[PDB]
Amino acid sequence: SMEMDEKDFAADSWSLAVDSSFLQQHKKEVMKQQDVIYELIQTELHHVRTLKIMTRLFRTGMLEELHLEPGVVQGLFPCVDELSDIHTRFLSQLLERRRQALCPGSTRNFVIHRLGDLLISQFSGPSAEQMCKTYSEFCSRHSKALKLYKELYARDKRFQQFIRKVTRPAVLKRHGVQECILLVTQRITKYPLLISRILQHSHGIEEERQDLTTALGLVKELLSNVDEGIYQLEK
Amino acid sequence: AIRKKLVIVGDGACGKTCLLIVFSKDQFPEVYVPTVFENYVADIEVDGKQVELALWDTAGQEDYDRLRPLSYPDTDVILMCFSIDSPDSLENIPEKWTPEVKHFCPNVPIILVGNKKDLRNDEHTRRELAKMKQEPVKPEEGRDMANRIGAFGYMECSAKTKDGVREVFEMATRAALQA
Ligand SMILES: COc1ccccc1NC(C)=O
Repeated sequence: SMEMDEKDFAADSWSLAVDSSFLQQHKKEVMKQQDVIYELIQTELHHVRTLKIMTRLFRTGMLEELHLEPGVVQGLFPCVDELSDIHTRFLSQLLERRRQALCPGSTRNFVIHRLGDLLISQFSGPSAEQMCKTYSEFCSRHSKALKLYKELYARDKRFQQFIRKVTRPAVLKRHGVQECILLVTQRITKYPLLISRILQHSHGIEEERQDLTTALGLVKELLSNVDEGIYQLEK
Repeated sequence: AIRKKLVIVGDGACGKTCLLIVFSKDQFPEVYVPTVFENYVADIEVDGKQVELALWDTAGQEDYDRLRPLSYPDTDVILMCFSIDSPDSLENIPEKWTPEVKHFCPNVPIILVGNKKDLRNDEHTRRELAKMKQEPVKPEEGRDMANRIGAFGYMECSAKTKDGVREVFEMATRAALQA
């Protein structure tokens, strides 16, 4: 994660992120809609930070510091590069839409009027197919990854030392190997919850209410195929 | 410091997300209540034992029967939640949630938690329930359900007022420690 985005999403809400004099110039329904859009971007930034801890810190750390058997790191961190690519492109698009919405002379005051189009593009066509195929794979290999992690920690002493060492920072308190896998699996089921609450405060522009309804249907369609595609593998 | 895992389960609007948020949050959500909960590792000291309690939510997983069970591995205590302003969510506790929790988590202690206890004497809640020929869940109805499902215990709390929240999570830590 980068300091710039960490500060832009450091506040507990959109109402606390913007200047109080900018906040006071908006209708309460706009403040409420913006609070949920901000939460969607904030949690997507956290999701991408989770995937980067998995690729750079755990996955790459194990290759460069451990003599683990080939294919064991793949079994521990399935499809993490693919997942990292998908969500980093999505975060990039949400972050640019926020920057576009910035008030000239400000780096914090913005109001996003269009979001549904970005959500429709992400959860439709080839991009939705790629997430469907990737989350179906990741979730079918989830239990085997936890079991493989547990075996390695119970039999290898150098693997124990590596884990103790990388997970020592307080910033990684809720981000151990198993926590990262459950965080990733649980991510996709957050989208309908976030999009429905955004849609609830988006009845000002009818093209937006329809766009957010198309995207809500598209995410639920995706989750149903990801759920149907799950077939748990064993160690 | 031992690591223990807590998972909260229950119907859509049982208040499980609000409960996790109010507990993990240093202060109370005065300005914005978040839509979702990611995870949290709490430092709890109960009866002289120092524990690291990882907290997980199943909100959003209710309709996905092959995805939801991925939340269960290595759980040490289950909070089985229902809403006191919704007697229909209590009927689903033994029919839907208990067979699932016992199949995936055999021998894991379950605490049956009645959330939103403040709505028991709320006027709009009692009027809406009377149209449905119903009333808020009585304390003895919750205890009778906890007894019938073989729960470790029964507890009530209000995430809105914070009453009973700290006691639920300390008891969950005690239940997780017992072997
Ligand atoms: C006009 O609204 C504001 C109030 C206080 C500070 C800044 C602004 N406007 C921008 C565009 O930043």
